[PDB]
Amino acid sequence: PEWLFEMNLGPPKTLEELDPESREYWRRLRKQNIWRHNRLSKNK
Amino acid sequence: GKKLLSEKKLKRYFVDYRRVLVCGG
Amino acid sequence: FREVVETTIIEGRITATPKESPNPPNPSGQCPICRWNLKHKYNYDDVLLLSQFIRPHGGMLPRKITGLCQEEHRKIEECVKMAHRAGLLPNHRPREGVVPKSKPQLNRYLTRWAPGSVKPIYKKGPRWNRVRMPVGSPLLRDNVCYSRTPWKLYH
Amino acid sequence: IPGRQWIGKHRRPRFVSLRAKQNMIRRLEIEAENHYWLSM
Amino acid sequence: VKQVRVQFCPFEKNVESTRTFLQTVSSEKVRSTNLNCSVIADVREPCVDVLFGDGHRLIMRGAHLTALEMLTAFASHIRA
Amino acid sequence: VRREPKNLSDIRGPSTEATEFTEGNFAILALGGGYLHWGHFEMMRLTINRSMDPKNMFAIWRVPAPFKPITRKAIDHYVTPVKAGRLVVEMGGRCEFEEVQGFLDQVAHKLPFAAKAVSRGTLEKMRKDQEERERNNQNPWTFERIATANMLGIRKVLSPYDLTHKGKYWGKFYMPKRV
Amino acid sequence: GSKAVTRHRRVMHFQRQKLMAVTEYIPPKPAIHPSCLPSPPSPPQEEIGLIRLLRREIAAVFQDNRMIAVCQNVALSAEDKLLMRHQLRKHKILMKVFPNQVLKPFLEDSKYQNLLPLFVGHNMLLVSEEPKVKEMVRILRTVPFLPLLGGCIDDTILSRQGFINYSK
Amino acid sequence: FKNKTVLKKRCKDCYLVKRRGRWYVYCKTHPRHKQRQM
Amino acid sequence: AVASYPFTTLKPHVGIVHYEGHLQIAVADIPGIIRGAHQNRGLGSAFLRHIERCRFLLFVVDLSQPEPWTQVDDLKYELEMYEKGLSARPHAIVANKIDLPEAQANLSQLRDHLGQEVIVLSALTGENLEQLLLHLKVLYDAYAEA
Amino acid sequence: GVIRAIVRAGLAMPPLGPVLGQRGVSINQFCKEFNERTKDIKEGIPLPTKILVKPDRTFEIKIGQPTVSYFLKAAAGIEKGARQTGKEVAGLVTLKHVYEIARIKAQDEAFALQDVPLSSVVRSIIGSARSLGIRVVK
RNA sequence: CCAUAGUAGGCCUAAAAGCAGCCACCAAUUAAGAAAGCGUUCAAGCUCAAAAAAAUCCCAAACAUAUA
Ligand SMILES: [Mg+2]
Ligand SMILES: [Zn+2]
Repeated sequence: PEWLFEMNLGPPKTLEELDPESREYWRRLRKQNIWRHNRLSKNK
Repeated sequence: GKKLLSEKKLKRYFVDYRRVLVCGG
Repeated sequence: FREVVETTIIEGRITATPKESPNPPNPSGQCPICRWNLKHKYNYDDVLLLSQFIRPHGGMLPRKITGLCQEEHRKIEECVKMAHRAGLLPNHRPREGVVPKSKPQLNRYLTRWAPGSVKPIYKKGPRWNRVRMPVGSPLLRDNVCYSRTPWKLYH
Repeated sequence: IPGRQWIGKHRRPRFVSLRAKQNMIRRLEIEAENHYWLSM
Repeated sequence: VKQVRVQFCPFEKNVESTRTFLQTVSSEKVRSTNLNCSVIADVREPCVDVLFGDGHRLIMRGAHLTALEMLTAFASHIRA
Repeated sequence: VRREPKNLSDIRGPSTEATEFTEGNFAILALGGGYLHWGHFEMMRLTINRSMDPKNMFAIWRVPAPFKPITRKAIDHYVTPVKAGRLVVEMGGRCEFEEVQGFLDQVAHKLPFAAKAVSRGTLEKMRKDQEERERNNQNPWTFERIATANMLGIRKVLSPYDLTHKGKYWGKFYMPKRV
Repeated sequence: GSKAVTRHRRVMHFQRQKLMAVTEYIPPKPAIHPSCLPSPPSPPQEEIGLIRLLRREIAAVFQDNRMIAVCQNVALSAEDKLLMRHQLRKHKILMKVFPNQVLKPFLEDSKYQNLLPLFVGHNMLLVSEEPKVKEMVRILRTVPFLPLLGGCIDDTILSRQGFINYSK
Repeated sequence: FKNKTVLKKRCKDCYLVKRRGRWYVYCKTHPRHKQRQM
Repeated sequence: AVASYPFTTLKPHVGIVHYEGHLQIAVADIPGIIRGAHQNRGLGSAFLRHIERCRFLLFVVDLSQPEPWTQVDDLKYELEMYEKGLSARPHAIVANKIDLPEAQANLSQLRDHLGQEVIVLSALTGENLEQLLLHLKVLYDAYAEA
Repeated sequence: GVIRAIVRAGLAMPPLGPVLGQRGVSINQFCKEFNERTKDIKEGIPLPTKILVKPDRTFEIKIGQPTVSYFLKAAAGIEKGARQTGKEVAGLVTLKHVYEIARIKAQDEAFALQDVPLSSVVRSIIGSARSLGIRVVK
């Protein structure tokens, strides 16, 4: 299970690093959306 | 006229210790 | 329209739903007003036009249902308020068991504000800064006028 | 108005009537012709 | 308050009023409280029968009814 | 060490300096002319620093430190003259307009002259609409034509500066609605 | 007299004020208002990766899984959801749920077209590779309130009344 | 009721109305949130 | 406020006890104390400030615990940690929750260790409450006068 | 009702007393149930569990697998977690053995790891592990 | 438009389980934040994703609609 063993470690991939059309790219996008939405919510 | 039922954490209201800087007129 | 009646058996019936006149004068008019070439051509007086846009009890129908132009929708509700206050809608009174007490009658028209809502003008200002009493609506500014003198909205 | 109604820091405001605008347009379009005839 | 039975036909013409009424009454928050009451859905114009213990049969045709109108009428009958 | 006679001419007229976006998307555009005190700057630094983290977003002082003296019955303090159009404070980084506008316009509210927090896009937008409005006009008569031609003998009433001012400036005040 | 620059708005000479009145901006108004006129059709939309990805999965789940069993989302509690999920995991049948609005476009132009009336409101799909219809109906009988709207088994479209007799 | 020139929200429960020709803010959870236009 | 979960009654609670001679004796209830408490473990010993003014102490001990005799030892140790004279200050030891059979079982060893002087009580059933009231009054008349 | 017990396998039920007894419970029954699954499993391990309690006074204990958090430092020979909670190296856990233990974790539907990619499981574990100030080598 | 869960994220605490504080903020599915605001001792339960005030008594009367 060499290929299965092969896995990314350390930092998660940013939008710049990441290739779009990826499933988890859109997960990250919505994460970021709700993050900055929550960040602006505190002010009001 | 009725007294409001109190929460267990009423230490929020009740204070036993306070540092006060008093200044005269 | 849908009606609900109690006998128990309750159900909805499409009893009677009216339809729009077959030949619109200006097709491609997005508004129902813009369609019939009425844009700046009615005020509070024109109750027949306004009767088509209101619920039986006197309240007004929403934009999505009535299909109204956004800018136009504000005009009708303003005209209808004035229409009510003038007393041109006696069959669209508010909905009971209790009887309303005898109240003074004062004939009014072109009434901008709710009549229990305006504080009396005790001290009016100087000539150069006088406090004036509103008449009619600003939304009705752009209506067709047949006189040189524009609509005086403040008295 | 404390002092004179026309002069000083504080004074009773004036406003341009529709007639006073109309009058001024009449004068401006007269000198518009004047410009033309002194052009050639 | 005793029994409720609902008939709706997705095979035939589809009306969502009774259909939406299902998930309103299939909630735990209502089912746990009304443990005495029993709910059954049937799939084959839609029919709602409420069999009260008070000797009342609430019969409702959910064709020309509003989603929430269904609930309001039911509420008025059960609460009394 | 020199005292200056109060030359109010500095506040008059459009800003020709620091009217360019520099390594920043968001800035506060001055809509009027006034003198900034040190107190203003104190508030500026405090509010901006406490609002957004400097690691992700950066703020730039686009206005010089106060140096115009004020004489009071002898010189007491220093002020900064600003004409209408100067970007007072620049802001840049990986950020959005919607989330910055809030504190930015709030900070601009306290300013002695009228001002607006604007992006690059929004600033350029309003420049475009103004210059569209002037060619779009349905009035034959502009202040420009009359003033320059000396049409009604209007120069008797007008100032020499008015010809340059296009009638858009009146004292320390800038009128954007004026064409 | 006063200075040319003031802290307050200076009062103008009347002549100058008359000038300001005359040289005001006039906006052009068209004979026919542009908002009331029919709009040009909107420029064609850009297909987002979201709907493209979703496109792939729904196409895949329909093509690969021979049977699709449509049942109304009954909003069952997590406590009661687990047992159903575990029962189906033992029977190697998995659950699929999608928004109705994004489900519509496919069902417009596919092998399955007649399920568009079925797919109104909240709905989930029982998908497998084996036609264990008996197991599906068996676990359905457990909860009376929960209905089955039908769907298709072995690429043949049918409702509940057909599915019950097919189970044998 | 607190007199405020500009009216704000302090809650989700908090709601605006126009009564007697002025804006008000009413609040059932926290009646301290009440505001009156001046 | 009374509940099964520990660390209740955070605020000190005063109730007075009426008597026939038109005199009132005030009794204070403070939150639970723990062995240590000098390292601010638990709720600490901050609430102990009231007890300085209190003329005498009520050592309330639960019999649910296997060794209730060690309870008073821990209490006297922690009071000493706060203030030296508090340990030497006069008191009464009161046992609670005796309606439970395990308390009745451990009662014998309580008599062995603590002695007869300790008064045994139930709060829920109000068992032997009267002896408490006698003891409260007697301690008052002893060293709360002059 | 949902009830969670995070107690070592070789340990009995007093704090759980009020927590579970707020609805009135035979605590002895729960203790017996918990201690029954201690003997068959390897000794010296905590057993975080997810018990279910129905209103008809019935127990539905789900033993499943202990928390991943423990399993990060379990085979290391240390019994203390990350105080710093990141930005540090406290666990010198070998990546090879980390892979091995990650593989031997996902065998239960209690954790609801129904994903056929074991690679997806391990990267989720890495996401868990980054919370702790640990490191993986070789 | 909306569901579960690695997970009471961990540490400090007598317990802080999303919400005492601090650090990390990744990550399963296809389908929301190691949670933006409520609520619990802790849990459980909820939601969200456009200004003006003073002193004898307000101060023309009035009016929106007949073609410069
Ligand atoms: Mg939201
Ligand atoms: Zn509120």
